[PDB]
Amino acid sequence: LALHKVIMVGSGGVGKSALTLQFMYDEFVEDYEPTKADSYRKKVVLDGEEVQIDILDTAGLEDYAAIRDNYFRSGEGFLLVFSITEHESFTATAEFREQILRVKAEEDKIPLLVVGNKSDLEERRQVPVEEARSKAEEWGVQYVETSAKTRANVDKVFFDLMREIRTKKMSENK
Ligand SMILES: Nc1nc2c(ncn2[C@@H]2O[C@H](COP(=O)(O)OP(=O)(O)NP(=O)(O)O)[C@@H](O)[C@H]2O)c(=O)[nH]1
Ligand SMILES: [Mg+2]
Repeated sequence: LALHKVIMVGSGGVGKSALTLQFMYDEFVEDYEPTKADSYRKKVVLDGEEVQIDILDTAGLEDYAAIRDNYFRSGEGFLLVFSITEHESFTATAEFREQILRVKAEEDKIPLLVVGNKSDLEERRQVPVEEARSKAEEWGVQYVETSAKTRANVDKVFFDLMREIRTKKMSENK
């Protein structure tokens, strides 16, 4: 059993928790769960391999001075999630990107995945999907569109992330 910890990193006020709920109950509902140290654990099969997945949502980390870094150093994988309706998200999210390597200066292969919610609004999309893939590709990841309201491809970023870890992280070569 491979216990992989995913950190919902982002700008600071997008909606990472949203994708967090959809992956847990596959249902769009507002309840707001207080976070401080409590994480979510469950078992899911991966191409014929049952591994553990620990999710830990992170609120506005743009408040703490360095306490925020802890949330990133407490996890192996990272998920940079932002919103298309908020051009401020994609920008701030870019800043955190560099912060990820800081907490993992000892590590080499750093698993990451970028995604943009609010995709349910193709008419209110300010950031072109193609433009988001190119910029994000620089970091070494693939960007995808998702809708926390349709819960269609929300789980895609969760499963794909883990797969990237078992392959890239365990590689330590390529
Ligand atoms: N239509 C739509 N609404 C979304 C999506 N993701 C999040 N939302 C909405 O955005 C809001 C979430 O923001 P909020 O809970 O205030 O804060 P947050 O963005 O979770 N981060 P924080 O917990 O730090 O405040 C909710 O109203 C939720 O329904 C999405 O993909 N589509
Ligand atoms: Mg939240």
